[PDB]
Amino acid sequence: GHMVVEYCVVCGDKASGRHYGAVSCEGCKGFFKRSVRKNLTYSCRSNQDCIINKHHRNRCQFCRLKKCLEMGMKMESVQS
Amino acid sequence: GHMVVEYCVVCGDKASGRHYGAVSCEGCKGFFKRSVRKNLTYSCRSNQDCIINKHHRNRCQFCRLKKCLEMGMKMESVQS
Ligand SMILES: [Zn+2]
Ligand SMILES: [Zn+2]
Ligand SMILES: [Zn+2]
Ligand SMILES: [Zn+2]
Repeated sequence: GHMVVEYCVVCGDKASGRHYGAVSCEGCKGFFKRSVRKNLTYSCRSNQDCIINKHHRNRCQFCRLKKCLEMGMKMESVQS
Repeated sequence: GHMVVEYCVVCGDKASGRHYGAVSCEGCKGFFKRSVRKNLTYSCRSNQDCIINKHHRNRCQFCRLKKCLEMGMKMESVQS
């Protein structure tokens, strides 16, 4: 038999569960909820190609939100 | 000024346009059309709570069709 050990699709921290249609950590869930609810717009200081990992997840909020969307987190699942 | 860069509401792939009342990729448009036209019924092997992302979009057809409907894709907009 086997355990499936899920990693956050956005940053690679261990996930806490399924949040808005993506397997994610609490930090990325909270970041996504806040970005969607508050209609936050961000800009990447570089080439919109930043690395997102658990080290400094929030160094580039633009690229972190992009990765949420590319990894299938659903803005429309955030109740408002 | 800014660009709005739409993601498929069902899987998070880049959308190709508005199809049957939802911003969706070609794969999810085709899946929805076929599901509605052919009156396809599916069953989820798990707890009707599967993740839908671009990685293995069709791993759970039940959950993919549910997400199409939850995200506002309209069966009634599929011509017969
Ligand atoms: Zn994370
Ligand atoms: Zn960036
Ligand atoms: Zn799609
Ligand atoms: Zn399923």
